[PDB]
Amino acid sequence: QKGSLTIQQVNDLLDSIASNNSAKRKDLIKKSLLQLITQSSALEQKWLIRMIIKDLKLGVSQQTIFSVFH
DNA sequence: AAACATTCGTTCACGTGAGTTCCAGTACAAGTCTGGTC
Repeated sequence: QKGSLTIQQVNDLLDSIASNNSAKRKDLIKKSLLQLITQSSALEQKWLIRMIIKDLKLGVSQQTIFSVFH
């Protein structure tokens, strides 16, 4: 029900997965995905899946997000 | 002295133009779904 992974750890795992895909290492990417699954909740894993697919369906335009940021 | 008109004077109903609120329709930007090839 409660996860324990921080944003920095998630970003590091995602970068490791990207390098693994570029490095032709299936075992390492599988291990990273297993760690992500075992150290996250249902909602966290759903959001991770959405981010991986690169389709969040937030409903807020990119320009609105950028304007809010600056 | 009585009747008519006239007049006339009024006032009420109806019609037209300008300001305000609301909503339908249109233009533009972005998200989202989908097509094929190497």
